[PDB]
Amino acid sequence: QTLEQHDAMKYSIIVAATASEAAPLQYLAPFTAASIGEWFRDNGKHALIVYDDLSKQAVAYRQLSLLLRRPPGREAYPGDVFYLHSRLLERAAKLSEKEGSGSLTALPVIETQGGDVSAYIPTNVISITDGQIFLEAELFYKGIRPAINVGLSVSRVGSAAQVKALKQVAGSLKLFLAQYREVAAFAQSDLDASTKQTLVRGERLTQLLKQNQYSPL
Amino acid sequence: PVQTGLKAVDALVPIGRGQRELIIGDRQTGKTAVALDTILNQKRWNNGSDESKKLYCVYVAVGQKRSTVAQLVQTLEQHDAMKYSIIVAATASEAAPLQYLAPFTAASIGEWFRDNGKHALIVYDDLSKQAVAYRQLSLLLRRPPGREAYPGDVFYLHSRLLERAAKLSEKEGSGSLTALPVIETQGGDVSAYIPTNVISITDGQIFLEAELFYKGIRPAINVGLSVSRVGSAAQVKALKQVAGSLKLFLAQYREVAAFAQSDLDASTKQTLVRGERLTQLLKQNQYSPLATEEQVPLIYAGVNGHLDGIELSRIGEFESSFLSYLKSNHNELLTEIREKGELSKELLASLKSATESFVAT
Amino acid sequence: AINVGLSVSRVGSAAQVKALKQVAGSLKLFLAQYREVAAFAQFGSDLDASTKQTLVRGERLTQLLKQNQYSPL
Amino acid sequence: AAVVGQEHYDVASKVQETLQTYKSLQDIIAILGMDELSEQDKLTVERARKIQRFLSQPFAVAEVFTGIPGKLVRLKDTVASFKAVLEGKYDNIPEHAFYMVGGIEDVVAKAEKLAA
Amino acid sequence: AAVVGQEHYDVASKVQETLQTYKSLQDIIAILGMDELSEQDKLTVERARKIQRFLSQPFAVAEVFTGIPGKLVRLKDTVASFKAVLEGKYDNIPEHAFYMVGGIEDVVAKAEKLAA
Amino acid sequence: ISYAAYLNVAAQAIRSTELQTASVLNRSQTDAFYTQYKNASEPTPITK
Amino acid sequence: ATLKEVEMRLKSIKNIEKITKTMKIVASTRLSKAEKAKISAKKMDEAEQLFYKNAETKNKELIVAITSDKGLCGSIHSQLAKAVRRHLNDQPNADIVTIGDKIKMQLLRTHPNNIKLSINGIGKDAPTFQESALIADKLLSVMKAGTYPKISIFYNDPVSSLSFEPSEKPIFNAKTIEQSPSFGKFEIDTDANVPRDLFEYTLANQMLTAMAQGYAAEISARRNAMDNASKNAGDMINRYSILYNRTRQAVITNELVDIITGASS
Amino acid sequence: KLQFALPHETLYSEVTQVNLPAKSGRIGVLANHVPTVEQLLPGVVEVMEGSNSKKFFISGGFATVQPDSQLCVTAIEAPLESFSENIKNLLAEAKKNVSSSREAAEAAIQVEVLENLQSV
Repeated sequence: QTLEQHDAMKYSIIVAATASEAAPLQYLAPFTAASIGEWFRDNGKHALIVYDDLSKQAVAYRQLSLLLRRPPGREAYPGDVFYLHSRLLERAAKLSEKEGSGSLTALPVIETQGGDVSAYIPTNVISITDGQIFLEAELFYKGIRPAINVGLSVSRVGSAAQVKALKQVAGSLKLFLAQYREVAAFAQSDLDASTKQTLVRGERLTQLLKQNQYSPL
Repeated sequence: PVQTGLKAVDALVPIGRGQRELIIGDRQTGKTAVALDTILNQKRWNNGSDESKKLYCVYVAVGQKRSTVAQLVQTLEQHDAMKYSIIVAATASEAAPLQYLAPFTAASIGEWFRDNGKHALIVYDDLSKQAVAYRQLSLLLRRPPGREAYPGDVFYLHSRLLERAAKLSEKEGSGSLTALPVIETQGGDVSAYIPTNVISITDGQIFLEAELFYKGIRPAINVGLSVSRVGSAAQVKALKQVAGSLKLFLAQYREVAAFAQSDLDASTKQTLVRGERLTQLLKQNQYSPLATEEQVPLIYAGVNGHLDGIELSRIGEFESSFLSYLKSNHNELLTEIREKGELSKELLASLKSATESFVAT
Repeated sequence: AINVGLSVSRVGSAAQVKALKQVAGSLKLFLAQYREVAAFAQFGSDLDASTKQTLVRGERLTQLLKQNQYSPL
Repeated sequence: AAVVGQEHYDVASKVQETLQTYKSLQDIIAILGMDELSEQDKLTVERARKIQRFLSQPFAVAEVFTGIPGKLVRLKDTVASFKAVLEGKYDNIPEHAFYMVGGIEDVVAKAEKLAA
Repeated sequence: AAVVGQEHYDVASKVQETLQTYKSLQDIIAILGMDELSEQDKLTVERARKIQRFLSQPFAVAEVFTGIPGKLVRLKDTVASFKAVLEGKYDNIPEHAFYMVGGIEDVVAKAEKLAA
Repeated sequence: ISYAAYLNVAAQAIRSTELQTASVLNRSQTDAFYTQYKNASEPTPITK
Repeated sequence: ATLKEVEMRLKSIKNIEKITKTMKIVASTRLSKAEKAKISAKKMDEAEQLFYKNAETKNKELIVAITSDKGLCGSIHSQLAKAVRRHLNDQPNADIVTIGDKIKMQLLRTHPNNIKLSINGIGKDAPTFQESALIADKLLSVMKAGTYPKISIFYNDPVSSLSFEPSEKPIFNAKTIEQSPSFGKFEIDTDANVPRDLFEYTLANQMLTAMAQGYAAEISARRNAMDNASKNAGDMINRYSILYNRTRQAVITNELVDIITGASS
Repeated sequence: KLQFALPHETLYSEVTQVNLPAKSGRIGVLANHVPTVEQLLPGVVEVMEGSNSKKFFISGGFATVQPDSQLCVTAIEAPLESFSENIKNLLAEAKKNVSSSREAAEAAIQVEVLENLQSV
């Protein structure tokens, strides 16, 4: 409904595999969705897929795995869970110019348990993916959106989307906002004008991020 | 009500009829002493002849050896209390069916009394050992695993036993099966699968503490971490008046005893003085019950600060002297207090007067 | 690597050299007291002479104890 | 309290208290320091140290540790010598003269030896 | 010391020890402060922070995160850089002059940047 | 001695009807004990 | 394993918090008294300062500095050690008198030979006239105060009951009074012993003043430091609580699985 | 005006008349006075505002009139009529002992306090 009020439903697909729904339907939910996405991809056209949340899929599969007497890992999750997360994610890929230049973007969305990221599932998705978009509960709480720490986020060989415009103005604002982290580490650093200038910039910048939910720029 | 003979339990976290609440505590910290005092106190009603006030006590020793129980019987016999106490025993040596079926056999004896219109009281010792026996049975019959390697279906066992302990309608003769389960903890763990089940089922807990024991206070019952869900609805009127105050005085003293000695604020130091005299008052010797007529005068002395004006060392002395002094002058006021069950403005006038003459000497 | 804090011999000793028992006679008590004193020493609390005695003695020994790879003697 | 007799019981309780105050005080002494203790407290620290080293008795079968033969200590002699420390009449005796002793006779003998 | 040279081994011993001191004190530094810890030990902590920032080295294929191109530094050159620094002959410049720099010369050159 | 040591003793006699208030009584007493010192080297301590 | 070691440590953080709360409260009790004391002492001093200015007193140095016998006062010890350190660059030989156990250590390392006289220092009560007078009396003999042209006192001024600035003041010697006009706008006699006595009396009054001011800052400072510690230990109790919980949950699952593989085989 | 304060309490004020006993005999000051610096000996001290009178007992100190009616009195621990017999008996013993026991000066100062008190 939300999409249909804002005029945008007709260029999106929604797949549903609810929680009342049987354990294979939830399991097969991401693999099927990605089949539709690949058809868009292999026509050389660009696409996107959001798998929300794969950790609940891991649960749906767990009941099946436990009855199939396949080893348990951390949190009672399948030993064979790993194979699922990799097989699915590598479908949403950038392709060569021989293959049409077809995209299908992945931004796999994980539901932490107790916001601990040393959990079996969180580590398994980080290791496949190039970079993280770590989100923190606290930056969301004190009215800032987007609530992403760039201190916890990284981007490896996924880092590219910076053209000239976004090269000149700052050649990555994230490194500078990991300069702010230092000054504000030991402020609460220097009483020298250098740290205070960064502090004063970092504070203004953090305030400037704050945005309203479902209103983008 | 029901009087256990310990002043702390009857006022802070009262006891009732068909009212079950734990006695969950650490190993050999005088668990049995908390319980034993109550059976011995039930001798008081037994001696008379109103048989709707007579709790015919049952102590159920489950997976607890014959040596330990032989003290238990001996102590009862000395105080002449094997003529209403019943002791159902499934010992450490005796097999897992007998131990599994020991709380079920004991409750059932109590049902005859309860149905005929009477009351009776069952003290289970201990459900930590009931669980162990079910584990032995499950594992040899290859029943499903659960938490901590004890069976998953243990909950169902405990729940069936504890829901028969109830205070019935007048129709069913106006009787009940009062209960007091005793649960054995591994150094104070309550987060442990077997404690945790029982804690939810039962209404109230009493939690004994290892520290109090070491500190030479025995019973080592710790009454801050004791709550009863139903509690004071079953409480003597007399004891509610002179120890409402008593909760608020001891409650402040704990938090203000997180401040330790050099010297402190004028305020803070006062609170410790008041709390401490009360705490020594509530240190009592074990296996010594108390009547309603001798619990009620002492607590009023604490509340009204005629006991908290007198040195710590002299508290123990004060207690007996004040009691004797009341029996010699006016045993009329004590008998009046007891049988009315309540304090009237005429008794409350008098009760202050009396404490004053006694404090003077 | 070597640690002497959690190194015990239950039965008790009799297997060393006679000469080595005497010389290390009270070495065991010094090192065992030192640990406790050392822990206190880090809070930065002012310490009395009885405590600083133990702290000065213990420290010097510990430096004796320390070794480098491949020194049979 | 009756099986081991009232005196015995009362003495062993005092010991249990004094040591327990000592252990509560360990925390205070670590951080706060030892001179921010009350005078009652300071004296309990001191008797508790004497008591703590009054547990030390060598054995014959621990002549693989100390090399000093064993002792035999009678039940009444333990009750009386601990009591004396706690009553404050036998705080004239140092800690090391309760270290490595038998019975009462021994405790007296060790007071002389260290002085010389 | 007989393989990679003795100097190397002496330096390496110190680097583990100075850093072990800074690990020991982590509770106490956060709860309390550094003028509440002993002066020698405070120095070791500043010194260990310098060592910890130094590990910041611009890299070739981590060029994006460092934000500065790669640095190849010899083993032999490395022994000297750490050896001097442990002797505090290059503690007289900021503890952020050691952040994202290759060799020793570079450490000096960033302080001159920073001061401006 | 010193003039301030002379005046100090008279004051001690005066806090000794005999007594006043807590601040008087507190205001004469030694919390400090003379630690003899020279050179580093530290000769034994005696009461101030 | 991990679990008990978390747990034993979580109790450590917990107990440390309790102790720092306790400390801050005893500080508050003492601080009330300390302040009371500093006002009367500073008050006496001012009447004196009224003489010294108007006389135009003018003109080696002695250094006295003041600490308790207890550590953990925040950074009072080392701000004081430091401000002492500066006045060893302005007199590269000055004789340091350390009144207190804490300051004594810091300075003695820096130069053992400047450290000449030291005391056992002030107790767990407010500085007092008797102590300062007597230390002053000893000062005359050992340090030979009267030859020196200057004597100088260092302390911490409690600016606010949340702040401290190390501050200093000058105790006027016996030489000064004599040659400043004192027949010229004041009336003294040559048959007065007033200068050699006035020197000593302000040696002790001024020193009492300084002591009081430092001691007040110290007791205020410990309250502030120990409050910030209650919060710091708290932030850490909460962090070890999150670990404690996670850790118990993994143990339960790992226990379970062992039974399951066994039943199954 | 009068500034007069003790190390245990502050109690100083235009104070009309003040009368002090000094190494210069006895001195009385009324409003502005010639500026001298004089050491106060053990003393009975009077301060008057209106015909109302206040009375102090004093261990000694220093007095300096600043020439503008500002009478700086600085003195240690004092009470005179509330400083009052048993203390006089105790002081007499203290006198005896101190002679036999700087110690010569200690004994002299003690004699002055017994004498200052007996005059009251």
